[PDB]
Amino acid sequence: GMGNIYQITVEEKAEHQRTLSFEFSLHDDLFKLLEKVDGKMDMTPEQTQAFMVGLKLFGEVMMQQRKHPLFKEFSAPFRAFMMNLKKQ
Amino acid sequence: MGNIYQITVEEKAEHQRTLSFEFSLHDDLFKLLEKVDGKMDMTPEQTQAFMVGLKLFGEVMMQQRKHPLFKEFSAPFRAFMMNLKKQ
Repeated sequence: GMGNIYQITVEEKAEHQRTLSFEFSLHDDLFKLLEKVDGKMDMTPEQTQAFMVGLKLFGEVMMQQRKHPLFKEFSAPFRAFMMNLKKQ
Repeated sequence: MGNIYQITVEEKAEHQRTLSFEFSLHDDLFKLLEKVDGKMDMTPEQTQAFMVGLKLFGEVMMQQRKHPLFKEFSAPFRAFMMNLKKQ
């Protein structure tokens, strides 16, 4: 769908307390998707949230880099995985 | 006992909703980003989104290894992880 722009920040809790921050666009409304799958995945809310954030982040990059040989061969099993998740 | 991180996602437009949570990885996420930096044919934002997304998703999969949603995806996902290390 429509591109939605997010800022993603990751900070180390311990040791050096290093941080990274980057802007990223997803073609789904992530917060609406999180409400929708909430309690549908047969996992805890923490797991559901991390899994969905992680999947949309790496899945979007593969959509942008479709022709990359890192991803051409994985596009089939990944799509099958996505289709099974959407049946939930 | 692994590295703890806090991830925040903030909508830039709309109601500017935010979410924040913690996760733990065995590997050093920042050292990992440094290694794959500009050595994937991707932009910096893609590399970061890719590595962060992949490690987050992989962590939940390792916690939920026998889960029906993940069981069949494990062989393909392991081959993918292995092939990434060769890149």
